[PDB]
Amino acid sequence: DRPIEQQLALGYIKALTEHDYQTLSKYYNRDSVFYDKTADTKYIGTRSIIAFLQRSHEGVLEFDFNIEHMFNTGPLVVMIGNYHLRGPGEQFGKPGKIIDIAIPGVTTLKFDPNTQRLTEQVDLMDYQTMSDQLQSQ
Amino acid sequence: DRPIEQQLALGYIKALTEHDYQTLSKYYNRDSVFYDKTADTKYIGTRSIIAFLQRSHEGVLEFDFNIEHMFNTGPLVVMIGNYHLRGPGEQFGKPGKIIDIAIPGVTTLKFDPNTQRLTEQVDLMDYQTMSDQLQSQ
Repeated sequence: DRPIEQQLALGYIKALTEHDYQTLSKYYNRDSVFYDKTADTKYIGTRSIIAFLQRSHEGVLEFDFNIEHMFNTGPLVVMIGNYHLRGPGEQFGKPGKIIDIAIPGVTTLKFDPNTQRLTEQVDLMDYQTMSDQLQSQ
Repeated sequence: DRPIEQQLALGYIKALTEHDYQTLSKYYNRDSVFYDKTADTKYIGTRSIIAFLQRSHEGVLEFDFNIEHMFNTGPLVVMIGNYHLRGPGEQFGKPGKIIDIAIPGVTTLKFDPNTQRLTEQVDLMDYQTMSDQLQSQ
């Protein structure tokens, strides 16, 4: 019973968190922007975004976006929750360990309503909470 | 023991929600931006923003932002929560009545580290939930 724009957003998040790049790539064109505003990083276009997710998530054991609430205005979809990640810790400063983190965050997705491709994803992530958790591991 | 940027964010939200325009105007200058991304509305500068808030909140009986979680990376503060408003319903399509709503929203505030003034506020408000609440009013 969720609006179509919300079903689009869940499909996108399912592919991302399942590390399914064949499905995920269907949502991207050359002009898609993946922007983490909190980290001031941007990845642009199918090839660069996919390549970044491959490097980031290689070997990850668990990755989910636990959604507390979502809503939309037209093709802008807003999702509030937390990301949990479990995996080898090299890339988080913790070699030889499996890290486990639960990061509060807000993600927006804006789709082009005529192509159903992503125009912009914006992440706002609570990196201090991540740092605090990693210091104890 | 919150960082200074989160303290600024709380002072600003305190002034905004109390309708204390003298206190609130201390955060603004010629270039400050208020953007409601979910409403496609933008107001720039002290004069325009205060004029907009004064119009908007005229005769409002109760107003608050019940913050569930807040975090920041440097000058950018993210606040997740719920906006409660009780007041005249003309702007909300309920003329001659008092409406009472509780709206999930995410607000970001970016402050200038040199001056402590607001550079940009961005709102993401769940307007469909508002509309569903107004059905019974």
